[PDB]
Parts: sequence; structure tokens; C-alpha cells
Amino acid sequence: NAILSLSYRGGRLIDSSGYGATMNVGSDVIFNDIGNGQFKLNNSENSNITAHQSKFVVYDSMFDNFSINFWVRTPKYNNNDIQTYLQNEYTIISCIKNDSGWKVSIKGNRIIWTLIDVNAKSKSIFFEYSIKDNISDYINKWFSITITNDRLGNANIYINGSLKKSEKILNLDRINSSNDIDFKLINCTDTTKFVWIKDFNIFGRELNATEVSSLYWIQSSTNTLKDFWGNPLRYDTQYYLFNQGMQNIYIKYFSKASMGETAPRTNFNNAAINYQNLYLGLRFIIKKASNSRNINNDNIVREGDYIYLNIDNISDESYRVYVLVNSKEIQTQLFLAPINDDPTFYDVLQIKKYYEKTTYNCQILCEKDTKTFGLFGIGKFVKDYWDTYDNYFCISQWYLRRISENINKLRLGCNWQFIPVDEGWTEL
Repeated sequence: NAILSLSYRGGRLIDSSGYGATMNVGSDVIFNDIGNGQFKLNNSENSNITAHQSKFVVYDSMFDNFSINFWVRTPKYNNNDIQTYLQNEYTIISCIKNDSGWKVSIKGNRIIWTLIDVNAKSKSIFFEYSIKDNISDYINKWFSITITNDRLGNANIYINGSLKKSEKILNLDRINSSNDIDFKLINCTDTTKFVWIKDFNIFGRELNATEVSSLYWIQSSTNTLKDFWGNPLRYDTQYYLFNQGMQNIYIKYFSKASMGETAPRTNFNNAAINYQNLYLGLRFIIKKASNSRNINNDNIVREGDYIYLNIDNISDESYRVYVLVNSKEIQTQLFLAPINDDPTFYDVLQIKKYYEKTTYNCQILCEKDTKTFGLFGIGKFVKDYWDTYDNYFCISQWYLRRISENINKLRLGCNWQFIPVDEGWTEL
């Protein structure tokens, strides 16, 4: 029972809650109908949405509890402009009348919720994520934020469905907010900044932990395949390959053995920031296999589709990933070769999500028949001795049983993510 839910469908922004908020959209907003719909705000006057709430939805109360929820995708810092990134707080969503109400702000690597009462007393609570991780779960990635407010106790921030922070708000008096919610960058000094927003909802109660987790599961669209950024995985789109089990390597071509070998990610590191580079190694393109589901160019890949993994940066001609047919062994290297129909090898795959379905991981399956059946992962050249070069791109039957074992499956070597070049992640 959301009391406001923004959705973009049939080419228009609507309130899908049924409480009838009306929208006014500026001339410089980008929209799409992915899922419930997404939009992009840039740093200009015309890049704005105003949602006008009815008398029955607008918040004006000393005691009534309420929650808001949305997902955000905010770009990586510019390496040469970290001081302004860390120091500049800008609003992205606000509902303020005569200085009272609520607002969502970003300040670098922080997401901030602020409440201001009619006496100008204010309380803020923030979530901060690291800008020194080799690989970040949050930078330039879709993530979920749910903020719940108990007027007689705490404000709470939940990130990706789990409680991250709490702050006492009980000393605030009446919060008399605006009928209008403005989605708009305010006070953002960087002309190039933008933010992506999706799944904006308001609830007229304090959601509990169970409700927050359920909402996260629903909004994660667990049947859809996603890329590293949290966007739908697509055909005909160049992707670098990330292994969730071995995050510090990428795959390179080794011509002598028609092989994908591992090599260490390079990094950028100074006193303020650290990250490993993402746009490294073999560049893959997902292609629709013969007699699979009919698609248009750049369509979304589904778990039921049969696909090929082309590689466009080994030579001027396309290469593709091949599996040896009837290997009679538990593990074999994958073969990276020019396009061919040699019956010794086989190229029909599927991209699956067997567990951890709210994550952006996938598994890559070959299942021709029992003699050619396994999951893509990484094998060791030498097993009994720090060496980032000691591995190759393989297919193994070992993963088939492993993924049904009573274990944490988050960091298995058969977990992969696909990384397209994105405007919110620039590197050297």
C-alpha cells in the first residue's frame, strides 16, 4: 500500500499507487520504461520532475510515521576533482515548504536523509560507502535505499534491503512539508553531474525489517539478467568480464593455447581514492544462437535464451568461446577460436541465475547433453604452491554439484558479471 509510486509506462510518467499524484516534467529529463521505469536528472534547470500529492498523501504531522524508498545510480568521482566530490552536498529529491519537510541529498560517497521541523530544527542521517575498495558494490551501481521514520524514536536507512544506520528523531516537532516533491539537483557545483532514479515510493507507515526485505526482493526483478551496473543484460553490447570469485584478475587471450588466461587488474591509487580498473581484457558480445527466441538488436537477454559469446578484440575477425565435446573429464579449458563449425567443439550456451538472485552475478552454462555439461569458471595451472597468472578460463562439472551444496554461493568461481563501458565510470 504505497501512497505514491512513480512509474514510467506507455511513454508517460504516472503515479501507479492509485492515489492520483499528478506529474509535471521539465524538458531535459531522460526516461526509459525498463521495469517500472527509470529517469535521469542532469544538472540543469529544465532537468526536473515535480510530483503533486493530493490532500490525502501530503505529510504534515508531528507523530505520523512514514517511509520512502527508491533506487539510485550516481556516477564515480572524477579522480582529479575529489575535493569538490567529497565537500559538495547537493539535494536530489525534496519536499519542503517554508523550510520544513524532507530531503534526500548526496555529498560524494554519502546519501543523506534530512528532516526539518516548523521551528527549523533538523536531523540528518547518512549512509557512506568506501571510495577505496578495489571493487565497490555501490559506485555507479544501482542500489536500493529505504528510509523509515518513527516520529517517537528513530529514522532508519536500509541499503539493499538491510539496516545500515539509525538516528534518533524524537525531538522534532511538526514537519509540514510541500504538496510538491521536486526531483532536481540543487546546489550541485559540478555542471557535468547527473543521477539515475527508479522505483520511488512513499508509504504512510514505518516499514519493518521484514517488509523492507520483501520490497527489496520484488524491486530486484529476480528473473531478469543484469550487468555489473545493475542494468538489464543485452545482446550486441560489448562487455568486459568480471569473476565474482576472483575479483582481482581479468581474462586475456593466450594464442599459443587458444586460451583465456588470467592477469592482475591494474589500479589507480592515491591518498584519497583506490579502485581497480574494469575495462580490461577480452571484450565479449552476446549473440543469439540459431533457433533461439527472436530478438531485435540490443534486446535484453533472458535466462531461457541460447547464446554465443563472441569476442571482438583478439583479432580483426570475430572469435568465440568453444567447448570441447565429449571431453570425458571433469574440467577442461575453454577454447577461444575464430568462428567455425568443427563438430569437435560446441558454442551454444545459456546465461543463468541459480541463486543469489538479487545480485548482479550470473552463471554461464553449457548443456548439450550429459557428455558436454558444465559451468564456466576458473581453473589453476598449478595446484600445490599470490600468483594472479596461475589461472585459466575453464568449464567444469565440479560447479554443478557445488552450487547445490549447503554453502555461501556469493563468491564461487562460477559467478560472473558483464561490464559495459558506462558514462558514470571513467578510468585511465
